[PDB]
Amino acid sequence: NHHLSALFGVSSLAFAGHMIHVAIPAARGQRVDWSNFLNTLPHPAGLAPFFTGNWGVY
Amino acid sequence: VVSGAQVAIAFVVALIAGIAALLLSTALG
Amino acid sequence: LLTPVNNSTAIRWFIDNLPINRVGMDEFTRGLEIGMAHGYWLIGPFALLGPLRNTELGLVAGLVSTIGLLLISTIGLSGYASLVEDVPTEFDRKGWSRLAGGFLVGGVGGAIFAFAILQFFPLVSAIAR
Amino acid sequence: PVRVLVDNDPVPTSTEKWGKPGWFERNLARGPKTTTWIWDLHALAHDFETHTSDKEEISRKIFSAHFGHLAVVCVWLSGMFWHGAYFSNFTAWMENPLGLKPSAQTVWPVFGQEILNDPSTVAKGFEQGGIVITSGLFHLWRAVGFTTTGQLAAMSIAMLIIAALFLFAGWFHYHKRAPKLEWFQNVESMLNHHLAGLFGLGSLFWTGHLIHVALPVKAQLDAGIAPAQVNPFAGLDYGLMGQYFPKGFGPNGGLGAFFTLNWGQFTDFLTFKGGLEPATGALYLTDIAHHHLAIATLFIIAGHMYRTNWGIGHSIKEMLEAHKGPLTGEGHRGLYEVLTTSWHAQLAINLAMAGSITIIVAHHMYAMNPYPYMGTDYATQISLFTHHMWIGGFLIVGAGAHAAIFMVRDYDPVTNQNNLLDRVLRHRDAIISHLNWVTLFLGFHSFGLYVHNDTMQALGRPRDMFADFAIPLQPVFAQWIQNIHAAAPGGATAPWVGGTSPTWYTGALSSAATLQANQVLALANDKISISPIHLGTADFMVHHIFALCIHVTVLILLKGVLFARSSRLIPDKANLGFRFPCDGPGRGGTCQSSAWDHVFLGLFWMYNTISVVIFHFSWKMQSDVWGTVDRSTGAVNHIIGNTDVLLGGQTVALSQYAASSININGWLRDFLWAQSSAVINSYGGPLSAYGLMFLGAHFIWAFSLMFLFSGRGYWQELIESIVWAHNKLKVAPAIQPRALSITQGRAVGVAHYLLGGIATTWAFFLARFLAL
Amino acid sequence: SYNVFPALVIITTLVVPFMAAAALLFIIERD
Amino acid sequence: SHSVKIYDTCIGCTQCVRACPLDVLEMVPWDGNKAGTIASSPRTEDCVGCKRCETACPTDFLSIRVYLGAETTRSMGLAY
Amino acid sequence: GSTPLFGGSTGGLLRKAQIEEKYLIVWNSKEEQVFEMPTGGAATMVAGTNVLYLARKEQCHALHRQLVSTFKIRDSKIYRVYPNGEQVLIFPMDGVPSEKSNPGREVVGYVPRKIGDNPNPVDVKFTGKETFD
Ligand code: CLA
Ligand SMILES: CC1=C(/C=C/C(C)=C/C=C/C(C)=C/C=C/C=C(C)/C=C/C=C(C)/C=C/C2=C(C)CCCC2(C)C)C(C)(C)CCC1
Ligand SMILES: CC1=C(/C=C/C(C)=C/C=C/C(C)=C/C=C/C=C(C)/C=C/C=C(C)/C=C/C2=C(C)CCCC2(C)C)C(C)(C)CCC1
Ligand SMILES: CC(C)=CCC/C(C)=C\CC/C(C)=C\CC/C(C)=C/CC1=C(C)C(=O)c2ccccc2C1=O
Ligand code: SF4
Ligand code: SF4
Repeated sequence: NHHLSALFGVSSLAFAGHMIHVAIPAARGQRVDWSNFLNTLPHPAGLAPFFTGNWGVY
Repeated sequence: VVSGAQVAIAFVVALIAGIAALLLSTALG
Repeated sequence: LLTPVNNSTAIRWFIDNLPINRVGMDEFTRGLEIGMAHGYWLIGPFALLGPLRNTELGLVAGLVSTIGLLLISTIGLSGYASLVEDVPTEFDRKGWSRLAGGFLVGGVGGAIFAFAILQFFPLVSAIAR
Repeated sequence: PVRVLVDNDPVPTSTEKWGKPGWFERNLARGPKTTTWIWDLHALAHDFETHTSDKEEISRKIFSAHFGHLAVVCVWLSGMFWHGAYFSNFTAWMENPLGLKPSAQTVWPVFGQEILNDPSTVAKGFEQGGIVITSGLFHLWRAVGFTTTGQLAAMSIAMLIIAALFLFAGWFHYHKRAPKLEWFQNVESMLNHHLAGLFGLGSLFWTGHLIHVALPVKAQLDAGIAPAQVNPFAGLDYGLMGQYFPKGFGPNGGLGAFFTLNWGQFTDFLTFKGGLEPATGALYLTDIAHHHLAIATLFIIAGHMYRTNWGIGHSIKEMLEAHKGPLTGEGHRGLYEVLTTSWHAQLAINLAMAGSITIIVAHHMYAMNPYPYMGTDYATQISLFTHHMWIGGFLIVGAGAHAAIFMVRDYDPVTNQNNLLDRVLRHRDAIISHLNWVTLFLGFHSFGLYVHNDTMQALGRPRDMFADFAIPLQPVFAQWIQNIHAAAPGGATAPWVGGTSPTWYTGALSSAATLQANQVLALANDKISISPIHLGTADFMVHHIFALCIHVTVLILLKGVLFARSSRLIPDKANLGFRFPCDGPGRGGTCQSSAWDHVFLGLFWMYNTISVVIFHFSWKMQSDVWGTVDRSTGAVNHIIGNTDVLLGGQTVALSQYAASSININGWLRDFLWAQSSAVINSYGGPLSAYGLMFLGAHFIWAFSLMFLFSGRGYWQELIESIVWAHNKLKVAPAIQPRALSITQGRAVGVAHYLLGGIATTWAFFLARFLAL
Repeated sequence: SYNVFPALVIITTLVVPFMAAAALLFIIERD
Repeated sequence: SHSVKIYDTCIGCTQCVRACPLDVLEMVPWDGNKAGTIASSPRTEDCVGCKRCETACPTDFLSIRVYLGAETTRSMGLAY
Repeated sequence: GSTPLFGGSTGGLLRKAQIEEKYLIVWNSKEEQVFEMPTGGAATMVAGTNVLYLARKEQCHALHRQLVSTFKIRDSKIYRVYPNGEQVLIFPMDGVPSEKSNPGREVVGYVPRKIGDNPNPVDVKFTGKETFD
């Protein structure tokens, strides 16, 4: 239960977090690092489409 | 660049990993 | 009192196999290894921070400086060795005396060897040029 | 379980005991036979534990004595407001805080001492002038909103009422309603009330003064209204509050914004600025108000942590018993019993903290000046730093004394079995020998650098020195910390902090010599309030001197605590007490082996410590920070001004601290000899009292050495021949003259050594900075 | 006219004090 | 070892014997005082010279006297 | 008997206790109870015979003073232990305490005069004889 959910699942979820917050903006030419990632939206609508189920905005 | 201060910092971090490895390897034997 | 600093196993193995404690050594060879270790590193502060450090004879001055420091240290150790009287083999009077002789030979030798490395380290890359 | 147990009228209020001094202790109650009795009376008078074994009676005396001390402080504060009200130029200083020197002590004209009244304090209302004061009281009173001397007089009267209230409660809670012992042991209730009530509501009520008095008074003085015309109740009128603070006191109403949690309206008068206001050189008052509001919230919150009478909260005893490990035995078990049954254990902690906080106050006040225009009052800045450095050093030594008194008097082996206290005692030889080593390391590798530099300079070898112009020892860790804090306001880790102290901004410079006017904070009198403080080789060297002096002072005081009860020398030292001269000339000689004698020796090393700190502060600020700016060149002219280091001879320009403080001859010539010219030339003018105090303190210091260097057996034999001459002429007294005891002779010596040495520097500092 | 013997300074101020200290050590520590 | 001498002014109060942290001293029977006893110093090789015995002695000028003599390991109070 | 319960300290025996002399203090205890070590720290005495090795006689006599004043334990015995292994009883010597007078002791250190009748130092000049003879 722990290796599937956390060691595989959460680690993969965290990597999707790295790709969306850091690696995809770097490919766009936008430098996101520790000094600015708290104040940099990975998407302009940020987290409002996620909780309301309107997921196609992403 | 990696300045000379950062090389020295890296060897201090490596020394701490070295004593940690020393603790583990004697507890294992 | 029994502490983790007093009781670590590969710390105990290391100290037990330093040449002052290592089983099977003669006190001369004990002193020889100790001197070679100390004389090697001792030239470093003398050569790099001494008064002639910015001239071309700075290494030679640091070498003769280190030999002077080891000779005075040996006077204390050889004098200690003549006066101990206390315990058997390594703390024998002759035992400490052979250590004092080995220390000076190794010490001067360690400084000369460290001198030669610092004076001729360009040679280790001389093949490429 | 938290109740109030009080015995009613336990002690009758009568003057019968005043006819018999020394009634409280069994040796002294037999009356004087020798002069030793006279000194014994004073030394034992506040040692309440020698007077009785009843712990409850000791706790009652302490509680009542605390009210008497608070009444003394309030009388002292009442006097400060009185002398500000009636014997000061506060009215003229309020109109010109940068042009007139503050004075609140004027001198009667007999024997010619009215020479101590000086012009540059003479103004209207204060015709004769007076002594320039360096306590900073005028800057504090102006900051908290005092505009007139009639307001200071009402504050003087209020402090006398608080004093008479405090003094009455000391009579009340000793002679009328004295609490029982279990009332004092309610430390969870005491911490709840002192955190939430004293510190929490004290800060919250002070925020209310800051919001409704200090902020609108400053708003009126910044508008240009003269302080005689300033309405002090202007912060109580909501309409007049509206014009200074349009958002916080607006149509979007003030208390309406509070209860709807619309606190963003309040950013008019509550900010997060951080830095100093460029006109006053001081912190923003809206920052100070938000500070006290934020720490009031945290302190009121902190005062609900401990369990009293409603189930919830922490039990300290169960918390201490849980924090134990394998490396530390039984851990913090028994420390609850120590700290609730030993007044000395609590005093040792609370003196250690109060002394350390007072030192933090000294550092934080110069660098983050809270009071407008005080940063250009250099004699005030020097005095306040030095005063709180001395107070903090004395209290830390007292922490060492009462930790030792705890070990002699209140330590119990049954309470401390394999706990933290028991395990420290079981390796006291390991602690002290390592502390012995590190003081020797620090002393060789810090003071020896100065001696190296003295010798290299004398031998004509300046390239062999430890200096910025030679072999550098850069303090790279402190420069790194300065870089972090320079970048932090507006940067990533404090994005909405608008500034910080200007001392951090040393990025961007490699010496104080190359300082331009845009980097410094100068006021309208063109004097520098504060600047970036460059740290170089000289600051590396003097900081390891600081580390030496602190570690030796720790070594002496901790050796006194850890060996208070026993040593390999004296195995039953605890039976001799805290304060005994020796155990005789045997065992080689055991003079000064008591824990008291470590406090005696620790006072000199505290003296040595604080003397270096304040000498460092004085020279470094004069050479690297303070001075004048020129409106041409953007040039920073420090008070001292830029030595040229020869070296080649291609001259190298450094600040005088960086060029000269790296050896002892520089400290002797450029600091002590050069800056004493004010105090030794002060005669015939108004600083002549400082010249007299400078000479008189040298005398007292020298006089102390008679006591420190000699022994009482000489003096007792000398008294014998003198008592013979009084015996011969029927003038011998019944109270037989004795030489001072061995311990008292040490105490007299260290008191006069400290008094003479500290007052010398006081006269030196104040004559230096009030003359230039 | 600068008449010094540097080797006499080295011998009399460095060498024979260290040797006198060694000699004095043998005197005070023997037996 | 220090010399601990007892003079004939001893009143046999035993206060020096109780004061001594090394058990150097003891009371033997005597006839020179009303107590019938006098301090004695049989074990002065343990005497450290602390003079606690002299401090406890009540007679004007004292009946017990410690003379600091040759120093030993015992008399210097060394645990090493 | 056995050692008191003590976790060890740095204030105990040194190489003198291996090469010159150490000291042994023996006492009986009726109750297991906590006492302060003269070395520094707290130990617990067993309910039985207690033996403790100490560096000096003064440390042994200090513990005996603590055992009398605090715990009413009277019967403490102190031995001097030599490095070959010999024990010599040194306290109490004759079984009777030192403060109580005992017929059978010899008077040692007695000078049959008051202290102000000692001879002058000029009288004993050029001899090892002292004025306290
Ligand atoms: C909150 C602070 C505080 C409190 C309540 C105490 C309380 C106590 N201390 Mg502690 N102590 C403190 C801080 C404190 N101390 C500090 C800061 C130090 C370092 C200096 C000490 C160091 C210390 C020692 C070494 C000793 C004590 C002792 C005591 C106890 C008895 C005091 C007494 O009766 O002496 C009587 C007081 C006097 C006779 C007056 C003192 C006068 C001083 C020495 C000189 C004043 C000169 C002045 C500064 C300048 C005047 C010059 C001018 C007139 C020309 C009492 C428990 C004693 C004790 O045995 O505890 C059980 C003891 O031996 N304290
Ligand atoms: C192991 C080792 C070591 C060690 C060594 C040692 C052990 C040493 C010793 C040392 C010593 C052993 C020293 C000695 C010294 C001595 C001296 C320093 C002396 C002095 C003297 C004096 C000062 C004199 C005085 C006097 C007298 C006595 C009498 C007459 C008069 C007079 C005054 C002259 C080393 C480091 C090498 C390293 C390796 C290993
Ligand atoms: C890091 C580390 C470490 C180390 C440290 C150290 C401190 C080291 C040092 C080292 C050293 C310090 C080294 C040295 C070396 C030396 C040598 C290598 C020498 C040689 C010499 C020689 C070869 C000589 C010869 C001679 C001559 C010349 C002449 C006479 C004779 C003779 C033979 C003597 C350890 C392991 C602990 C651990 C891990 C980590
Ligand atoms: C209101 C007022 C002030 C009235 C006057 C009060 C009346 C009547 C007499 C005043 C006596 C006073 C105040 C002091 C004399 C103290 C004294 C016997 C000093 C000699 C002495 C010296 C010089 C040391 O170095 C020394 C060192 C170590 C141990 C002991 C000593 C020692 O004992
Ligand atoms: S000199 Fe003074 S302090 Fe030292 S042992 Fe003798 S009486 Fe005690
Ligand atoms: S000097 Fe000390 S050890 Fe010697 S007999 Fe007197 S009290 Fe005992």
